[PDB]
Amino acid sequence: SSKPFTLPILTLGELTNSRFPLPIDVLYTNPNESAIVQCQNGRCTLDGELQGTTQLLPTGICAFRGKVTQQVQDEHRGTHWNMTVTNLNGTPFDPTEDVPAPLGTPDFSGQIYGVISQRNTNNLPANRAHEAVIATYSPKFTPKLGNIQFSTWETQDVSSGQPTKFTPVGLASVDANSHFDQWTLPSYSGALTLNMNLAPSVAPVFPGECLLFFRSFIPLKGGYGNPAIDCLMPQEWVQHLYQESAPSLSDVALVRYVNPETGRTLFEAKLHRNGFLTVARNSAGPVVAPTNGYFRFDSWVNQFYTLAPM
Amino acid sequence: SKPFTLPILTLGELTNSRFPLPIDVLYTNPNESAIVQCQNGRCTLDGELQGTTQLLPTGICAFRGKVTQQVQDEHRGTHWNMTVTNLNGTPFDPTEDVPAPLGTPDFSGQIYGVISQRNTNTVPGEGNLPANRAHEAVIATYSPKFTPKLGNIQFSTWETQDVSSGQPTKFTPVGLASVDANSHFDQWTLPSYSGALTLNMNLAPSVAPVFPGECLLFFRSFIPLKGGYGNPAIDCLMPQEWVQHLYQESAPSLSDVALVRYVNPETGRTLFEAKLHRNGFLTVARNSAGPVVAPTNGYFRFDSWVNQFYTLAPM
Ligand SMILES: CC(=O)N[C@@H]1[C@@H](O[C@@H]2O[C@@H](C)[C@@H](O)[C@@H](O)[C@@H]2O)[C@H](O[C@@H]2O[C@H](CO)[C@H](O)[C@H](O)[C@H]2O[C@@H]2O[C@@H](C)[C@@H](O)[C@@H](O)[C@@H]2O)[C@@H](CO)O[C@H]1O
Repeated sequence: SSKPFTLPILTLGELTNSRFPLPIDVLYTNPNESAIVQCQNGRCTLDGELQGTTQLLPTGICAFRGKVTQQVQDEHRGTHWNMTVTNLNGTPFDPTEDVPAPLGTPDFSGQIYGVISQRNTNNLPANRAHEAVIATYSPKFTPKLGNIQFSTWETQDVSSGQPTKFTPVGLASVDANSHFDQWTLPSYSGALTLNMNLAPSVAPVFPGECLLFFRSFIPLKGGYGNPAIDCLMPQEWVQHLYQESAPSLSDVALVRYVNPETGRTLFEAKLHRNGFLTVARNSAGPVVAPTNGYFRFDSWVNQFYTLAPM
Repeated sequence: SKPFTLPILTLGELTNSRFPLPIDVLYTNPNESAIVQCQNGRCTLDGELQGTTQLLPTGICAFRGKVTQQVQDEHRGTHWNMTVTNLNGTPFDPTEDVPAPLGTPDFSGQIYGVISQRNTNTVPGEGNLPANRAHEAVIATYSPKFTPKLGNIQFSTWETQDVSSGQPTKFTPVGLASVDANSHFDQWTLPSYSGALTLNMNLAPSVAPVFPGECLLFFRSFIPLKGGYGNPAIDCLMPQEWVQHLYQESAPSLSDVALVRYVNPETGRTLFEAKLHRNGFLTVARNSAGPVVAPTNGYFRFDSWVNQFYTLAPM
């Protein structure tokens, strides 16, 4: 009688990343990854429980809302601005809630590039927008405490006490001094303080298995690089699972990547209860798969199930 | 027949299908004089995408292509021509029965965003990696150089030189550059997709109330501005999550009009009712313009199929 588990019917070209507002470009593996994988956006259990900083809006991923309170010039170039942040729905962020940070807060170390825009509260309001960068590794990045900093090239035209939106676009840099690491969590309350209420880390537990990611290439403001952001599940999956809230019948679901044309299965994967995929693959890099393919739920299995090798 | 359904999403869990914005408020404007015929956020109740509608929230008002060259334009700023492909990177075939590449903007205005590039060619000394650049950009969709159905559009930058010819280019929309009279913002005026003096084709049809006392109901989002005075909004017929849901489900439509109730989960009560029409739009019995003041925690629930003779309870 339990509601059957399902995934949406969506090709890679119909999916978007749950960790940054980007389309999914390729499926991807990296077996030799030395880092602990514990991202906080795109986290949802198979029975529909959102975790980490995950919320449902594609427009909310790596977004901030708040007001500017302080202008501090950089030593050499640019200007820093303190921003008090609210929840994305505009209500005050309550730091006593059991979340790591306001929902949508970025979940990686780096310099995030985007646009800060403002519409004044006070017969038509005045507006302004400028390019902006948020350094999530900065000691001033303390979203769990209700405050962050962003920097601009613009030196003066940011207003205080006025509603402010950050729309993310890409990364500002991937140079050594910009500290881009997609698997390093920001310190949500500042450097000396432990992050709290985190979605759990994910890993394969069967020899020969590795994580399977939905990879998107992220725009760069300048420099050399081909940076990517890998998510455990696309945003449409998070949205689907939340809607469905189907009971999980074991800790591991078997899914098949199918070509609808031929009806052929290209490979199978384990979809784990906590909301991530593993496959039996001994290499790194993109999965080369037809454009019409998608994952279909097959059955519930267990941690001891042996995946057909890719 | 598979039962028709809507997703269970509060207003605060929905996004606009015509620009990448959250839904802020439900909205009516009974005395609107324009024909309402937007092309994004168009989907029948049985799951048929229409106009330039596609499924990705990242694809709405996005472009992908390659800059060809810097071009002269009499208007202020530095101007660049870019060819445009489909969003998936394949060549746009002007013989397909669509008005323009899916995701193309469906309104007249100066769309503000960011152009970014990642070069095709890589440098061995740079670890075999490509050079990149990004800058703010504006696309005037009313320009005679806005010809997405012909595979080319033009954008302007404040930046004067640092845009590279022949390199992969992405436009990420952010808001509008201006809503002054001279910036020709009109959310119900379609661009001329093939340029000045040409007829648009393959359009999703116009929408309108039929029953006396009814008006369209919109999902409204406020859109950021680069500068100037204004509080511009973009109104969609259905949010992007509804397009995505109807597409997935493709439930047969059992009449031309479905009855839906806007419900408060906490109270459990119906705040108002609306008609959800087969072509994918809502009407209500309301004789005022402005926001519908209700909890963002409320949502639409499918009640039953009705017909063109059914009278809505007044809001
Ligand atoms: C500092 C930062 O946040 N990112 C920098 C890049 O500098 C930023 O992006 C540039 C495109 C400019 O807008 C710059 O003002 C901005 O701070 C930096 O790019 C170079 O920046 C210098 C000036 O500092 C020049 O503008 C230079 O042209 C930029 O080079 C870019 O990348 C090249 C590889 C080429 O693709 C050029 O066409 C680009 O303009 C990069 C490289 O030093 O480093 C980031 O950290």
